[PDB]
Amino acid sequence: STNLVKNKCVNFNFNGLTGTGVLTESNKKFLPFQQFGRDIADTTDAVRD
Amino acid sequence: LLFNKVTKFNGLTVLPPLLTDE
Repeated sequence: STNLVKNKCVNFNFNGLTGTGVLTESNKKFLPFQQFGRDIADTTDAVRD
Repeated sequence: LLFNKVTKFNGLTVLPPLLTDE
């Protein structure tokens, strides 16, 4: 594995969860048992390392 | 109020209008 960068759009493959985008700051309160979140547009909106 | 009463990256592209909203 390797680290991640912000404001530079890249591809992310978290254990089979694949996607492309910028990895920017999360600023919303989440439940402790979350693995990943979604937005209104049915898209993977949040990711946890 | 017309603008306010009226209330995205999945391969589609909402091309901005040639004539700007302004």
